[PDB]
Amino acid sequence: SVKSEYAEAAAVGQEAVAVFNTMKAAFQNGDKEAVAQYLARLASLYTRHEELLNRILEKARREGNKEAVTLMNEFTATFQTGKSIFNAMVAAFKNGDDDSFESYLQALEKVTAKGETLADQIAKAL
Ligand SMILES: CCc1ccc(S(N)(=O)=O)cc1
Repeated sequence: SVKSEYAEAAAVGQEAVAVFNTMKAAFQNGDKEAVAQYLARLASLYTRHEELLNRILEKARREGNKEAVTLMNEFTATFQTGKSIFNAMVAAFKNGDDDSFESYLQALEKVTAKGETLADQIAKAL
């Protein structure tokens, strides 16, 4: 069902949360080789999560589930804010800018944390 597809998307989101926090620790410890590999893993995970979310929104649309479509539209916009900050973080890392990297890292945390309020409401609506 769309509901079980959302639970799979939720798990993939949780995987990125896990990899993010082991990356933040690696960044703080100065282990740039690790950070590079975690950033590649996160990019893949975010690409997969976006693809599961789009397929869930398209299916809720075909199903006429208006409340779910509203919530998923609001979520996909916030998800894009996260994506943009993530990509900026990656570029900060490429450029050797630890100041901006720290900034984007803290911002992505606040975007992702705020997002979970909606993420939890979508589960209950599908
Ligand atoms: C694209 C980054 C991202 C990943 C996950 C979320 S959330 N916590 O599911 O709203 C928000 C933003």
